Parts: sequence; structure tokens; C-alpha cells
Amino acid sequence: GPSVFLFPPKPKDTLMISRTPEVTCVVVDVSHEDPEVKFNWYVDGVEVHNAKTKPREEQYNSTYRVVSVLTVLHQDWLNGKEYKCKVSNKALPAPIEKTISKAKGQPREPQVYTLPPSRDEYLSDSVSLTCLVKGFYPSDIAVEWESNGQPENNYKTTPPVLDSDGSFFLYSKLTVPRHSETMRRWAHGNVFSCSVMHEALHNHYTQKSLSL
Amino acid sequence: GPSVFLFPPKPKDTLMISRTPEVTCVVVDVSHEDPEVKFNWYVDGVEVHNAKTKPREEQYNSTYRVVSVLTVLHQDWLNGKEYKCKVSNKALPAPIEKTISKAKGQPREPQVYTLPPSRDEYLSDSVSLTCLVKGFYPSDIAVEWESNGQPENNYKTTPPVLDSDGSFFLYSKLTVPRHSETMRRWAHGNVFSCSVMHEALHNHYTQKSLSL
Ligand SMILES: *[C@@H]1O[C@H](CO[C@@H]2O[C@@H](C)[C@@H](O)[C@@H](O)[C@@H]2O)[C@@H](O[C@@H]2O[C@H](CO)[C@@H](O[C@@H]3O[C@H](CO[C@H]4O[C@H](CO)[C@@H](O)[C@H](O)[C@@H]4O[C@@H]4O[C@H](CO)[C@@H](O)[C@H](O)[C@H]4NC(C)=O)[C@@H](O)[C@H](O[C@H]4O[C@H](CO)[C@@H](O)[C@H](O)[C@@H]4O[C@@H]4O[C@H](CO)[C@@H](O)[C@H](O)[C@H]4NC(C)=O)[C@@H]3O)[C@H](O)[C@H]2NC(C)=O)[C@H](O)[C@H]1NC(C)=O
Ligand SMILES: *[C@@H]1O[C@H](CO)[C@@H](O[C@@H]2O[C@H](CO)[C@@H](O[C@@H]3O[C@H](CO[C@H]4O[C@H](CO)[C@@H](O)[C@H](O)[C@@H]4O[C@@H]4O[C@H](CO)[C@@H](O)[C@H](O)[C@H]4NC(C)=O)[C@@H](O)[C@H](O[C@H]4O[C@H](CO)[C@@H](O)[C@H](O)[C@@H]4O)[C@@H]3O)[C@H](O)[C@H]2NC(C)=O)[C@H](O)[C@H]1NC(C)=O
Repeated sequence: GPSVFLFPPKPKDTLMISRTPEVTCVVVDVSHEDPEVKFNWYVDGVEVHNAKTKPREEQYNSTYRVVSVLTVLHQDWLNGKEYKCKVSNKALPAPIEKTISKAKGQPREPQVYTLPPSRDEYLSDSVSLTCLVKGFYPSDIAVEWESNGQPENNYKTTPPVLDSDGSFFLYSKLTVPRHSETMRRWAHGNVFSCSVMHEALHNHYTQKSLSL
Repeated sequence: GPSVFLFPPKPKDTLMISRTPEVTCVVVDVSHEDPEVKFNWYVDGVEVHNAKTKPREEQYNSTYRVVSVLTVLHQDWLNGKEYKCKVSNKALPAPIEKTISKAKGQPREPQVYTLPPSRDEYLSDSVSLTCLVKGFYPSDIAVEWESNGQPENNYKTTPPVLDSDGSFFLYSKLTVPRHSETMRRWAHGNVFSCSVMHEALHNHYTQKSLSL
């Protein structure tokens, strides 16, 4: 029988009015015997009519996949509106409903702290620039690095982790290899910046800088 | 029909011979109508007869949960042996098999670095003692904090994260509230320690100290 998966917008997309946040309802395991799929969409229980539904796509396992995309208004998402996708198909005993929304709770502002490498780390093949981001809610967030106005690509960021007070934290690590131009910038006292995007920040953005 | 899930031992359990590492086979969605479940266990395909089955727990959705627990030898697990669980039941077309073993590849030693709070963090409601653990493989690891040989429990540790070189890293964060005896110890210069257990460390253990 078919199955439905409902995906939220990307965190960057709801925070910048220039971007296009979307909720996406995906139906898989749609059969040949009953290939017709109907979508209904609701926002806080009220039906909306502006989703864009793609034609069905046959998969190599001889089932169909069908996708419907609803554009959301940035402030609706951030105001906690609920998005429901209802999927109808003759092979179902009844329609499948799925709902998604921003996690419930009072938003909380991230605190951002940059930490330089341990002195001991200079003996290894690289050093780590650390960005601690704590105290935030909900867990939807974006974290990036840059230096001299240009993005730094060699970084990895932990998932958010639930803290003992109900907020989240994470850490982001920018690697600076022993022999690299990035290492020479760090050595020269060049400034690196940890950038954070979150609904509870002013202008949804803050940067914290780090240098030797 | 029911479903089967198979779980590895806790990382700490395989690294100390005094502890009892276990592989656990969990059966979900077992009905009243066909309630009987059988287990067979195999190690590198060889039937072993020393597993023990727990009595079952009925779930709030009117299904049952059933489990079998097998004790393993620390060195069997660390040497990559394969553990197979076979589940039999009248409601299934054929028995279900699931297999598990330690991640494959050359173990790599964690490198451990303690980082003190950002000067900026002293303005907030707490400070964070940070432990960066990088360069380790496989991702199985345990991390704890202590001070004066006594455990410190107000900490959270991120999951392991895959780094760009195929090793893992994580961070562990020990919270030190603005007003607390633990803050008074940190202020006074007491040493706090990040303890790490991993198969590739000498004696499976290392500690790194941090003080003001
Ligand atoms: C027939 O084939 C298709 C595959 O299509 C293609 O063709 C075949 C022939 C092969 O070549 C395939 O390799 C090929 O892909 C099969 O369709 C698949 O069906 C499975 C289910 O059987 C679906 O699994 C779900 O996957 C989602 C994650 O999906 C995103 O990421 C995938 C990569 O990991 C990606 O492939 C998908 O397209 C997908 O969508 C995109 O994701 C990107 C990020 O990569 C995102 O940016 C995009 O926005 C998004 N796309 C769009 C258009 O927006 C996963 O989330 C699901 O897990 C949930 O459900 C599980 C139960 O099924 C559950 O165990 C999980 O824990 C999780 O559920 C959690 O708990 C509840 C819900 O239970 C919920 O509250 C929680 O929030 C939830 N999550 C957590 C964290 O707790 C699930 O694994 C595949 O997506 C789907 N593939 C495609 C392409 O649609 C089909 O199965 C085949 N049929 C047969 C019979 O063989
Ligand atoms: C009636 O209610 C029941 C309970 O609410 C339902 O049972 C649940 O059914 C779902 C889906 O059928 C199972 O989901 C799987 O969980 C696996 C992980 O389970 C571990 O972690 C969960 C989450 O915390 C925990 O509840 C489990 O008990 C289990 O770990 C135990 O606890 C700790 C935590 O890790 C662990 O250290 C212990 O070792 C272990 N306990 C013991 C005794 O050893 C996932 O790995 C599964 O992933 C599969 O499917 C994915 C599909 O996306 C895929 O990505 C994966 O590769 C993999 O194939 C899967 O998500 C729940 O485990 C199960 N709950 C319990 C308690 O068993 C029941 O379904 C419901 N009935 C109906 C009809 O709905």
C-alpha cells in the first residue's frame, strides 16, 4: 500500500524573505492497478488550493512516486501554522493524513562563542576553530564559516543536542590543515567568522569573529 | 506481521572486561492471535546456546514486545565477529534474520583537547567547559567528566559526526552555572577532566585536564 512522507522547509528558507520556503508531500509505492492520487492541503485545518503537484513518476521497482509542493509564507511558518497533506488513492482503506509545523515552544536566542585551538593541537596535522552555539529554541538553525568575506568550506557541524534546560546547543568545527593557505591566514592573525541564522536573532543573523 | 530490530553493545561495555557487553534482538508488532516467538542465535554462523529470552511487555497499542539478550565476549566483538538473530512466528511468511557486527576498518586513536569558556560567556547564566574529541574510528566511544576523582554529571555530549577524512569527532560540554559550588571550584582553579574510552587508546582510556 502507498506511504506518505511530509518534509518541512529548510531552516535558511524561512528566515530570509528572499528565499522560498516549501513543505513537500511525497507519496511512494503507488501501484499500477490504482495509479490515481489526489492531494488535499490544509493550513491550520483550512483547505488551501495553491500547491503545485507534479505528474507521477514511475520508479525502477515498477511503483509510482508522486510529489506535491506547497509554498509557505515565512511568517506563517514562524507563527506556528500547521500544514496538513491528505493523500487519497483507491488502493487505500482510507486517506492518509500527515501534518508538520515548527516545534512548539517559546523561541530562545542562541548565544554564540568562538574558541581557538588548544595549544596542544598545533602538534597534529591540523587545528580546529570551534563555534559553540547554545541556548536556542526551536532546533532549526543554520551555521556557516567565512574569512575575509568569503566562505570557508572545510567545516562540519554537529546536530543540535537537547540540553538539560530544554534548549538546544551544537558545535561547529572549521578545520585548518597544517599546510594550507587557511593555516597561513590563521597564523597571520586573519579573522575567521562563525555565522548563525535563527529566528530568535535580530535580523535572524549574527556573526562572531575569531583570530589568533 | 511483526518486525525485528537488532542492537550492538554499549561502547563502554566492550572496553572493560569487568563489564558485560550484550547484543539485543527486539521484536515489535507481535499480536495476541499469534503470540509465540522463537529465537536462534549464531556467531559467525555458529549456533550458540547461551542466549536468554526476557518475558514480554504488552504495549499501549495492544501489541506485544519480545526480546532476547545475548552476552558477548569483549574480544569477539572487537575482532569483528558477526552476530545473527533469527525470529520465528506463525504470522510471518518466513523467519526474519538480522545480523550485526562492529564497523570495519583500522581503528584510529582519539585526540582529546579541552577548551575553556570564552571570556564572553562569563556574562551569561553559565559557562561551558568544552572537550573536543577528534580523529577516532570506529565511532563507538564513551565520554565522561570528573573533578577531584568524583564524577561531574551536568554534561551533554554530541553524537559522533563523520569528518571529511572518514574519522569521527564529537564535542562534550560540561555546564558550570553562574552561581554554584562547581563555579566556585572553577573560579578557584580546581582541575576538571574529560575522560574518553575508545578501543584505540592504550588501556582503552585517556583523560585530559582543564583548569582556570
Ligand atoms: C520503490 O522505489 C522508491 C525509490 O525511488 C528510487 O527508485 C528505486 C527503484 C531505487 O533506485 C531507490 O534507490 C530510488 O531512491 C522507494 O521510495 C522510498 O521509500 C522509502 C520508504 O520505503 C522512503 O524512505 C523515507 O525516507 C525519508 C527521507 O527521505 C529523504 O531523504 C532520502 C535520502 O535519505 C531521499 O532519497 C528522499 O528523496 C527524501 O526526500 C528529500 O530529502 C531531501 C534531503 O536529502 C530534502 O532536502 C528534500 O526536501 C526531500 N525531497 C523533497 C522532494 O522534498 C525518511 O525521512 C523516512 O524515515 C521516516 O520514516 C521511517 C518509516 O518509513 C521511520 O523509520 C523513520 O524513523 C522516519 O520516521 C520518523 O518517525 C516519524 C514517522 O514515522 C516522524 O514523526 C519523524 O519525524 C520521522 N523522522 C525522524 C528523524 O524521527 C523514510 O526512510 C524514501 O524516501 C523513498 N524514496 C524516494 C526517492 O522517495 C520505494 O520504497 C520503493 N518501493 C519498494 C517496494 O521497493
Ligand atoms: C506499538 O508501540 C511500539 C512502541 O511505541 C512500537 O514499537 C516500535 O516500532 C518502531 C517501528 O516499527 C521501531 O522503530 C525502529 O527503531 C529502531 C531503533 O529502536 C531503538 O531506539 C528506539 C528509539 O528510542 C527505542 O524505542 C528502541 O527500544 C531501540 O533501542 C533500545 O533502547 C536503547 C536506545 O537506543 C538501546 O541502547 C537499547 O540497546 C535498545 N533496547 C534493547 C533492549 O536492546 C530503528 O533502528 C529502526 O530503524 C529501522 O527502520 C528505519 C526506517 O526509516 C531505517 O532507517 C533503519 O535502517 C532500520 O531499518 C526503527 O526505526 C521501534 O523500535 C519500536 N519500539 C520498541 C520499543 O521496540 C510498535 O510499532 C507499535 N505498533 C504499531 C502497530 O505501530
